[PDB]
Amino acid sequence: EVQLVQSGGGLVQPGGSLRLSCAASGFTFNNYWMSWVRQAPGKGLEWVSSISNIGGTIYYPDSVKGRFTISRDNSKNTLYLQMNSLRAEDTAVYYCTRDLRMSDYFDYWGQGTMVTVSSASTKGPSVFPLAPSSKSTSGGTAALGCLVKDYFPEPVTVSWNSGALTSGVHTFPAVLQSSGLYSLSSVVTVPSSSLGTQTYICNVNHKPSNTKVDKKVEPK
Amino acid sequence: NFMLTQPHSVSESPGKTVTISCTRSTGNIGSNYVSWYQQRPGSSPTTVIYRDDQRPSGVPDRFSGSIDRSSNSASLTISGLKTEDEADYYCHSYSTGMYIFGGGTKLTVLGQPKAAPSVTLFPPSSEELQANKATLVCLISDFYPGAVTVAWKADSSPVKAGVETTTPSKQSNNKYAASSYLSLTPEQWKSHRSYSCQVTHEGSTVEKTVAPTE
Repeated sequence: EVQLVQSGGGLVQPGGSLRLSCAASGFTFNNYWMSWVRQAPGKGLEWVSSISNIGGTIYYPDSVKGRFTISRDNSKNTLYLQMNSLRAEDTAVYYCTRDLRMSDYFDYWGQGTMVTVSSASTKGPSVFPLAPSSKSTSGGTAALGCLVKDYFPEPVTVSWNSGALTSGVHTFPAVLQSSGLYSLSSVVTVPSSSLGTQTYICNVNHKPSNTKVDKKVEPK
Repeated sequence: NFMLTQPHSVSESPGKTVTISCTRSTGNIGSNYVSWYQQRPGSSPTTVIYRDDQRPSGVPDRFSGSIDRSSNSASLTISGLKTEDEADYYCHSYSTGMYIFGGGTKLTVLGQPKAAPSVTLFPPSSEELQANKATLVCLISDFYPGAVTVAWKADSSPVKAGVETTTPSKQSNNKYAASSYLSLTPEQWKSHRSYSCQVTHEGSTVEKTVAPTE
């Protein structure tokens, strides 16, 4: 069967360089155009580069022109992508493809190689209360929570009242911000009649920075 | 240098038929071959249609492709829907040294009742404002299918910077959650009358508002 075996990639800082490789079996290289297509996390497919059977013709989109170089070694049945002057927006899974040029489609896809471009380093979170108020209450149930802002790397764990409060707790998956730092939130729904009688503390643990925060969440 | 536009998401029950459209902005859809790719969650894409309506070997005839020039669109139709068909689908066309993809359509094969999102919007905390920062927090939960889009407004004007939104993620009850954050300065927060987080799910919206004057 056709195989497209990818390697390379990894983590670099902005301005850095990486080389991707795609070794092929099951067809003769010099008979096919080959391409790279990438996909940023949660986003769509984006074509990166294409090269003809022989290397006589190369195409790039403007998004990578002057920074990325596609090449191939037909005697080794191997395709390369040299990525220079990398930036955070280049973070993506990169797929090697075999093309059928005369039919304008990609007929086989590699399993992908992850490339991460980031200057972020270990940083503990800034934890803020999300206080219950009349504006966060619906028909007798109040929502309260805590915001865990601007930490790196994952993960963070959140408990409430040292694990004694579990019913109604919802800790949301983190967002990766364009700053390169993560944020997440944890919310719990409780009876509004409990706001004057119960204490609510969110327990945040960010082991990568050796930080714990116990944040009291007081009603407004 | 055209665009291909697809719906954000579609859904149907097992055994039914669903269609995903792909509309070309400029030029004629029939001028260039359209192909379609299936991408299951956490997986690499595979081809399901090429040359407008041809199936690769190993792709069943439940998948079909068509072209409608009157609407300048291509369509992927999947009959006899099975759970394995749940995936994102992408259309593709080439022209003049450029390879264009549609934005992708999430296909859900319905395995439970649909549910509209619950939306809770929190204003910046006093602590964050006193630290010279401000974040609005829009928490979106309990929706199915797992596809939403999120837009923010400052007073009545769409916000185009400072927004961070997650992909939907499956909850332990098999519905979906997402969150969106709006970054403001404290002066920005205080100088507007209201902010809104607008969540679109299946073509209908749930919008929550918060006000600095509380």
